[PDB]
Amino acid sequence: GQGGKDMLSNGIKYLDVPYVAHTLEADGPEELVINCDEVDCTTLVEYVLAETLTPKLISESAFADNLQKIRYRDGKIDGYTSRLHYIADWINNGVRNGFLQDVTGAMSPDTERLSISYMSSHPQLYKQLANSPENVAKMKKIEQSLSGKEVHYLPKAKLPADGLPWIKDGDIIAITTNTPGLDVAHMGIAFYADNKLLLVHASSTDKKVVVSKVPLSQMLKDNNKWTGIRVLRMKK
Repeated sequence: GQGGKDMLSNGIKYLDVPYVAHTLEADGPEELVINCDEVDCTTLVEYVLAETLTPKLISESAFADNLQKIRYRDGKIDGYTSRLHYIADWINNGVRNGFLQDVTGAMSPDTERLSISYMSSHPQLYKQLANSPENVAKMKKIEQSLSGKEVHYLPKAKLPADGLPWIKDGDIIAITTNTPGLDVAHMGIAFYADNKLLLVHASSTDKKVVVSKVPLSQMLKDNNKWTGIRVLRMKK
């Protein structure tokens, strides 16, 4: 319906926006950072969802408030570890706070048992963990809470090029991975063109936001660490 149309159209506004990693890592205290001109795979989705959730008459204050709700655990900014780094946690936040529906949760009987530990296992890869034993301990606790839970997903072999009727334009796609200790590796926005299910996403290879040149199914097939998808939908 209209919400999916609006998610998609707001995503399309970002075509050609450059890909830049680490845009949220300002030094100093964790605070809301808005950089809509340079995005990564996750920040793209966050800005699109924030805008689409904000009633169009957008209001900067309203946009900011929605972004904060999306990006931080229960919208409460409280250090680096309050940012929802793991997508399973990001999803849980949106479901709990009423602005996401877990579509694969309803529509796919396949499940996986979360095993999340990557960040605390590899703190050298993250500035706010590398020298904060306190943040590492809070990430461990977060990881322990997340792990052991079953979530539904769609295995990649079960996704056709032309999609599935229960995946709709504007849905948020979280690409599941077999990387040890990590649940999700990439994200984007579902877009049907000429009966192919494509992905609008921030591509690090193309260095910008693109419409995928191959269907989402082929994107998954091509990548040996990508296992499938979770499908989430804005609830407004």
